[PDB]
Amino acid sequence: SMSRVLQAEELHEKALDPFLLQAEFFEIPMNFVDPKEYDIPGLVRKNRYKTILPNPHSRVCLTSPDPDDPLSSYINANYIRGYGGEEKVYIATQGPIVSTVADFWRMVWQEHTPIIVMITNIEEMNEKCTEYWPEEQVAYDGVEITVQKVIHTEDYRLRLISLKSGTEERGLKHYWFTSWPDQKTPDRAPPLLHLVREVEEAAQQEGPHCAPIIVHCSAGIGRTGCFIATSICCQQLRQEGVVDILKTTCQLRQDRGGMIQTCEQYQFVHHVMSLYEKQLSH
Repeated sequence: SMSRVLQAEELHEKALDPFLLQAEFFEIPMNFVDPKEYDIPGLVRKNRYKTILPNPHSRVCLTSPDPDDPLSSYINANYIRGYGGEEKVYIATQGPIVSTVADFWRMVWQEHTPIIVMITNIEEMNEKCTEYWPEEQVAYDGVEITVQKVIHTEDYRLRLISLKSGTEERGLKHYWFTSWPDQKTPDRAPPLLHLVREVEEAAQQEGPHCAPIIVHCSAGIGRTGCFIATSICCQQLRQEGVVDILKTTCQLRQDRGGMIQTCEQYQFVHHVMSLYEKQLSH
């Protein structure tokens, strides 16, 4: 809808102009949905935040266990377009609560999701996100989840997970990013960039027609939108030699209201992209 193409020199200077950044950010509509789109008894138990709801045109619908029941088919999640408008590249969702853990795994299974990206600090667990993976092994709703290995790196922990239901078995990579900064300054950008690059490479290893990548922290809009926006813009930078963070933010919000929730998040994405542009200039 809106658009501000940035070439390299404008990108680095823009990252350093908080006044222009807030002027631009606070012109972008949030595109939140009216809670009356979802007048469904008991729905509020499936939502972590009662006012942050999935926009109806792009929402994910669970067809298990009862497609004919709007409560059991509801999950707070939206399909997100990727670079170039590609459909269903990501799913942005809230961090599961106790009552929607099983719903989350049903979504993973139904969508064939190969990658989950979680952006929740250790100090924030079981407040901003229920721990929804086992130590070893659990089953929800006929899907056996088994954590086959844990790889601790500086910026994140990667869990290789097996999913079995009946005579089917699938792999899953769970990236748990633990380096989200309270201070969104440039010296905190690199970990997020490496996380983006690592996931791009993992996604490419899945081959053609990759299934949706799930991204969440808590509400599925703020940090989630930052991760997705950076991923989209890294591709745009490599392919077009420019970034359009404003357009990308608008695209995100068209898919899920509220993506990139604060001005400090928006400036952070500019810092990350400024960093990447420099790297790419060797």
